[PDB]
Amino acid sequence: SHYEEGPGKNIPFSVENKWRLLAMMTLFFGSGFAAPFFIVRHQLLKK
Amino acid sequence: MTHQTHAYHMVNPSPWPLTGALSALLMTSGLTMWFHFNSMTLLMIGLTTNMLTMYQWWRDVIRESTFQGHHTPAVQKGLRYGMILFIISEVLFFTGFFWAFYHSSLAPTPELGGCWPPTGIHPLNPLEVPLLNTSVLLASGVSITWAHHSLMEGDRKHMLQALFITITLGVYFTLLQASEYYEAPFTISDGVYGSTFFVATGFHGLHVIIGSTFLIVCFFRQLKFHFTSNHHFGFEAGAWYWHFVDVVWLFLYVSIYWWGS
Amino acid sequence: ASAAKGDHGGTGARTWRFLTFGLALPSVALCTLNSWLHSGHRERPAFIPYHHLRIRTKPFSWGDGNHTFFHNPRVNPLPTGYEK
Amino acid sequence: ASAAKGDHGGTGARTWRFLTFGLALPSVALCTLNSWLHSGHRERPAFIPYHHLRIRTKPFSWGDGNHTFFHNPRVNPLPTGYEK
Amino acid sequence: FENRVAEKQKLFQEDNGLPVHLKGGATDNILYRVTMTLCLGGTLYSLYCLGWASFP
Amino acid sequence: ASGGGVPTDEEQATGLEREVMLAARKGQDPYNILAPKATSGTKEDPNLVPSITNKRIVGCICEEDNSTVIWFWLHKGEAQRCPSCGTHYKLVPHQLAH
Amino acid sequence: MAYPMQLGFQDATSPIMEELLHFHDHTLMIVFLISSLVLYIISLMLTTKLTHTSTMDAQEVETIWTILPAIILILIALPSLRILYMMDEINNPSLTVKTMGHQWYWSYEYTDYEDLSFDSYMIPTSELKPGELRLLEVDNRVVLPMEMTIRMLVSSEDVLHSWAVPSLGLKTDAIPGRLNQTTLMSSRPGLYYGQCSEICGSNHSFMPIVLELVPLKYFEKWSASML
Amino acid sequence: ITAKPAKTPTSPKEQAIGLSVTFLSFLLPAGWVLYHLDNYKKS
Amino acid sequence: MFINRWLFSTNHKDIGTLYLLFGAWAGMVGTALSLLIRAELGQPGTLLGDDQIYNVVVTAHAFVMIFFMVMPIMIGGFGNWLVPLMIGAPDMAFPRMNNMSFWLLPPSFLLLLASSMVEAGAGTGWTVYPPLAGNLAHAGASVDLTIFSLHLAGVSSILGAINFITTIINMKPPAMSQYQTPLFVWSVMITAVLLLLSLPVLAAGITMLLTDRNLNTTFFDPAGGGDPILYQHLFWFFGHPEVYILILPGFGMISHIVTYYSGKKEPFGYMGMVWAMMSIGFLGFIVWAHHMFTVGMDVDTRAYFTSATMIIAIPTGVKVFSWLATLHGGNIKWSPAMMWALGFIFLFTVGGLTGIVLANSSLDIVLHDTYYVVAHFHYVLSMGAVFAIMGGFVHWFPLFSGYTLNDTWAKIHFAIMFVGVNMTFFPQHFLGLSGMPRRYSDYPDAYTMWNTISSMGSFISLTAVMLMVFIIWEAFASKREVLTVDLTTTNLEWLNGCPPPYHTFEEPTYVNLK
Amino acid sequence: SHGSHETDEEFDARWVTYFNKPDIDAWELRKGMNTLVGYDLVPEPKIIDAALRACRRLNDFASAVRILEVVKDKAGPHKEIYPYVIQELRPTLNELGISTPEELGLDKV
Amino acid sequence: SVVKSEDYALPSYVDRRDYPLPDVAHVKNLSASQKALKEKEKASWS
Ligand code: HEA
Ligand code: HEA
Ligand SMILES: [Cu+2]
Ligand SMILES: [Cu+2]
Ligand SMILES: [Cu+2]
Ligand SMILES: [Mg+2]
Ligand code: NA
Ligand SMILES: [Zn+2]
Repeated sequence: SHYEEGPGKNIPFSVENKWRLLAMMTLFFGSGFAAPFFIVRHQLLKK
Repeated sequence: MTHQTHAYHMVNPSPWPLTGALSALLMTSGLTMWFHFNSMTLLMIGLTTNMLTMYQWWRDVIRESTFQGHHTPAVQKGLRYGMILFIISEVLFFTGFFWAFYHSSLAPTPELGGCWPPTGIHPLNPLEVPLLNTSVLLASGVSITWAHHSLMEGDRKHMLQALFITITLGVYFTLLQASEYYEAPFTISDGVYGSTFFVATGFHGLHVIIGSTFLIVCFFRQLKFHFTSNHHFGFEAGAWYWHFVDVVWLFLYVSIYWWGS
Repeated sequence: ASAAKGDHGGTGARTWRFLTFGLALPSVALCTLNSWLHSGHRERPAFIPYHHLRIRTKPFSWGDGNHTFFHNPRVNPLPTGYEK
Repeated sequence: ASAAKGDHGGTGARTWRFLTFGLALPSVALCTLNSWLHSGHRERPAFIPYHHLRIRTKPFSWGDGNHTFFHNPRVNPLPTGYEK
Repeated sequence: FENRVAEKQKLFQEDNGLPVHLKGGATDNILYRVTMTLCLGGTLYSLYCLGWASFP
Repeated sequence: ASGGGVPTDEEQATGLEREVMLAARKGQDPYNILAPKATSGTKEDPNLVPSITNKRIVGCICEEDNSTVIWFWLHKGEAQRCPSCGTHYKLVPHQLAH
Repeated sequence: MAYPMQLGFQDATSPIMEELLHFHDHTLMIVFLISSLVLYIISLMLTTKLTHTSTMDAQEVETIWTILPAIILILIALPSLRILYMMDEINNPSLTVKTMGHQWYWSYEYTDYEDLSFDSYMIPTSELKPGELRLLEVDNRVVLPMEMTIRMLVSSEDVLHSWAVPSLGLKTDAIPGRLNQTTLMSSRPGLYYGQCSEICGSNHSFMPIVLELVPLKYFEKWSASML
Repeated sequence: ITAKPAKTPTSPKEQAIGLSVTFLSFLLPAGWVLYHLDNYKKS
Repeated sequence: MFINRWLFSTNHKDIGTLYLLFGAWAGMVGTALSLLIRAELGQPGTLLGDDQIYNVVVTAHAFVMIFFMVMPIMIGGFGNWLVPLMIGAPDMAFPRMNNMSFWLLPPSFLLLLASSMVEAGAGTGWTVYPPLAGNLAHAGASVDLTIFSLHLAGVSSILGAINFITTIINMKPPAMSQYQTPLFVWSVMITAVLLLLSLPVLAAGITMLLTDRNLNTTFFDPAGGGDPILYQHLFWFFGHPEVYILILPGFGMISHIVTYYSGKKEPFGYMGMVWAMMSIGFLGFIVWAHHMFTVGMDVDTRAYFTSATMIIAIPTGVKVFSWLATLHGGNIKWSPAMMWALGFIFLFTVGGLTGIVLANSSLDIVLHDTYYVVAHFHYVLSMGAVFAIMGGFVHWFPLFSGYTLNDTWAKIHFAIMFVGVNMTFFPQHFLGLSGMPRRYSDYPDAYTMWNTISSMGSFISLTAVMLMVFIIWEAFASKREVLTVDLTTTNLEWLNGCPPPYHTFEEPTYVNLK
Repeated sequence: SHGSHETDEEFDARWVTYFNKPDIDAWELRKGMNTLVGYDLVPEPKIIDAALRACRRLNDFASAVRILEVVKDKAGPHKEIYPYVIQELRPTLNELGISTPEELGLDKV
Repeated sequence: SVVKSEDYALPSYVDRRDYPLPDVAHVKNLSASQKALKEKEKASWS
């Protein structure tokens, strides 16, 4: 079994660079929060 | 650690839960196109990936059990609980349907004519074919029982024989019921009477088909010497599900076919 | 009715094979003769356009969307009236 | 109603002792409070000499042979009329 | 009938480092690759649909 | 005598199933299916915790009632003691694994 | 109706809506006791340096915190049950109006004798005459005889609705195919407003209920003039 | 809970950047969408 | 590799993580929907449009928070992660099936999203009752997509419930009785049983509604002789247990968090704590109808349902009092999680108390379908379920990750979130006594202040969640690996270090038979 | 075990005896104190004395000091207790030559 | 002394009022002078 172990190896995303993570994390929760807004926009832009 | 000292099973990664999850999407959104943007392509793809997934998932399950020797005592005791539990959840599913029925028949709206069965509905005769189907399923219950006893007594020929008789009575019920569906003078669209009769008997009908193919699978695993006199859970589970399937029919029979008509 | 067929309706494959061909199947045979010794045919019910029947709030996604899945022309009338 | 009290309602004396004082008895307690939180008294039913009641085809072999075993004077009238 | 289960056992017990769903042979792989493909494509198709059906 | 042809485990059980099956008849339990019965746990009569390695987690139900189990690693070497009740535990090498 | 910065219930216009105000005081008195009892015990537990982490005995105390709450529930259940039956009590109405929820308006039907029946829509914020309540105003008030036991039969002709008028302590879901009963009975003349208490579509918020209660006499003339 | 010191400590400057980026990513998209609501209702 | 580990898994740990991940994301979504709701009500008038686009938002809020955030996080996350570790199991009973329980969530979530994309979406309330939910009032692919999302999400959970019950019952050390397993495990085993019984009934209820709007059946259409009420029963039969299915696990984690920071070995009254849960589990099945008080039911049956609903106050009572007793002689550590625990204890109380008021049908006649009930459930969900989730998260984060959170940052977050919620929901108690109805995109001018204060509150909460994201980032940014953990003798999940190795208990624990 | 509860005197005795075991080793010395601290009481000077001595037997000065720290900690907000204890302990303190935490200046931060 | 992650199975040190005497010594490794101090300790504490 080639499964790495320990802090930062038991997660599906890289935790090596604090800044690349800041980006990944930001897109992740970011997109989550924005989606509802764009859905509402979508509905509003229809007829 | 490394060499495990517990009698439990650590299953190797399988891509089946993902394809199976994906299959649920395909079929559900597939049913949506059909119901609405009138089309069955997606649903066809869904039903396919689904059959493919189930075939391979149980295939592995047999591989791991019959060939690889992974089903220790501790392992099977847990498959019992799982099946037992799974059947209970089915028993609660049919409960919604019986509930709906008793709700509708116990207090008929004036729209029905303030009576049950509603005016215009012509119920089938419980004494005709509904009795035949009752006797058929019951007989399979005794023959499946003869099958399980032959198995635990190492009698290959007879297990295979009682299992065959069982499987055929089960198919005989499917056909018999299919024709009643055709000959029957009411439909899913005839208000509550039809609604209530066709989905309960219908979901049950889908269960006899699901239960029969299960038995058919057991039939083949047996020709292939898969089961030993003492290790044959696939058959124990098959028999449990089959008995569940009679009992639901015994309840539909007394409620919907007799009392409710 | 009741039931009291003397002895053996328990444990032993021979006993179960016995009930299978000695009780189970003869039953299905009786019931089968019975269900066919009355297998005539009902006269298609007189048509009356009741509103709580032949319900259609949305067209069936198959055929002309007005014919039920196991539509049987003889005994099942459309909302308008019998098939023919 | 239904029922689903999570886990343990099977094998092990400790588990059975548990249901005894954890479920069984509290029920009898509720039902006992209940049956007494309504333990008033019915007004003795108005007497009407119906023929299918107060039947007497033969005198009871006790007392004046006209009084039922658990005769309760207040709520049970004789065939002629209430006790008093 | 047969009874060549023992043969099947030896085969699946063979330490070839493969995972059980591939341990069986070449067809296991074609089946695998087929199933995986229809699922993905199907997913894409439905994505296309649920979107085409998202506008008036 | 006289049967019909279905395989016995004694002749068809394979893998771990067979392994635990045989060990069973020999009375050993290399796969921890059963509960280790205790010893007096004195310094001289400790509980012998087998192990396929140099350390093993021991759970101690100090008193029969106890809803709480006391856990701790038992390492290879001098007999150790449950933090809540003394009780001796001495590691031992595991057996019929493989 | 409700005023700005309201805390509790709107003033009771009928005897049961009064009756409930008191049952709620009773109940709310108790939730204050318990919720303050808990905040005290908590702050108490957290406010000492003294420790005792060894085992502690249960149940001997658990009898207390089990028998007590049972008593308190009896102290709420009784009054509550009393009012409940009293609401669903044997009364003899001298009038029967019906009302029917529709997707975004209520139609009322008085039909004991003549067949008086009209609609009732909210007055668009635009069409409001100075002083009129912004979203509560309806074009046709349901006029009723003050101080009289009225029987209302609520229903709908489409989706579910719920006819509610707080000041009187009434709410009865409007269900198609069903005739729910409710006894209305004011003891004060005036205008008692209400709103559709059941999600039902785009204008779920715009289908109010307004009760204009005048004395019998004015009711009779109103009716005739109403056809 | 005890822990080794940070293998890659985050200085206050960094922390401010990170706290900033986080808040923006939550506030901009929604802000834009909400900022143009009228424009949408007007079509 | 990545594919095999993250898509083809059979590891309770890896699966539990994937859940929490899905749970965090979904949480973000529900948070926004919750914020639109208040943005629409923070000022008299209409911001978005008609009750349709508004109520589409409301429904999407309810579904995302219940089925996509709370359930996955508490049961799939903390459930998958800790259960096998607390009882010393090598993994779950059905590893492969377990993986499917996860992979059914995203599809289910897509369907739910797509429902609001197509047509006008499902402005139906989370109770999705008919006629409103029917093919006339809600003609189109929306409601149907909502129903398919629910079916999948249900399949997932019952499949999960089968694994938990089998595991918890069949994979404990041979000498350990169920009366020796940790309260969290009992909490997840009881919850598993509740789902196993209630979910099937919902699936039968919504399958009926589906045939009613697609195959011409009239289960809930009077036209055919149907009953719109029959649906309410079926749904609520599952609906009440669901609220208890949402709190029991929280009840568990709280028992664990409170005991641990009091420095106690075990919690006060363990078996009473076990009985308490079992009872709540049971009574929660025979009280559904308190959700149908203003429907037209017989007064006698309306009596039964208020009485039965009140008895639940008793077992819940022994729980609240047992946790206070646990804190008792404690050597208290004012940790972030202990703050979440204490918060839960009081806030959940006020909220479950406010729910005793509602048990009275007489009084429920005028409180029903108003903002008073919005207050009630926001207290037990927003500051009960969610407060447990946070304590448990900051408590077990080191175990999952191997890294520690910044305790001060962790406390600020609490401080903020506390004010936010109490502000947001406290005034709603008045809005409801004073008559403001539920599911309204606008209100009579009188209701202006409280809705204005409440929405302001909703903004503070937003800040607290943005802050929580940063807090997680910093944690992974700095990398303060753990060194020591207290009380492991009585806390097995901490015995293999943080994080525990892919394969724990490869060699069983040793437990004597006394 | 179950219901087996001793009178105050029987408790103190059982402890003084526990600590006087000549062959008492570190494990037991720690177990004893770490156990005694869980109870609702500052230990009797007689019990604290025996543990101070057993520290000497195990040639543990440090432990002897931390033990005196605990006693004070246990008094919580009850200032009167500690000094009374240190008082009844003076003799033994002097004899074994055990410095109080306060004397060692360990009472400050 | 220096604590290591892999030390998760070995007894550890911990300062906390309700466990006054921990399972392990704060300092495991001694300097000559310490080993010396340790010797003086077997003598009279006076
Ligand atoms: C988190 C889940 C949750 C929890 C835990 C609760 C707990 C309870 N809730 Fe529920 N409630 C909801 C969430 C849940 N609820 C939801 C989501 C809805 C609305 C959904 C919708 O319709 O859209 C709702 C709606 C709802 C209704 C319907 C109101 C209406 O719409 O007309 C009712 C009424 O009976 C009710 C009551 C209760 C009760 C009696 C409890 C009891 O569990 C509370 C018990 C707790 C205590 C009482 C405190 C602890 C005990 C003590 C301190 C001892 C002293 C106690 C006494 C002596 C009183 N709630
Ligand atoms: C779990 C359930 C839940 C939760 C937590 C909330 C949280 C929120 N709810 Fe909602 N709400 C309901 C479920 C929930 N709600 C339901 C069932 C309805 C009824 C729908 C109907 O009528 O049909 C509803 C109704 C409802 C209404 C009334 C709508 C109406 O009837 O007109 C309002 C308005 O004020 C609202 C407000 C809020 C707000 C501002 C939040 C805010 O408090 C949210 C703040 C954010 C959080 C507190 C969550 C943050 C936590 C996380 C995201 C976890 C992060 C993860 C990790 C730590 C790893 N909710
Ligand atoms: Cu309405
Ligand atoms: Cu409405
Ligand atoms: Cu409820
Ligand atoms: Mg309602
Ligand atoms: Na508004
Ligand atoms: Zn012990």
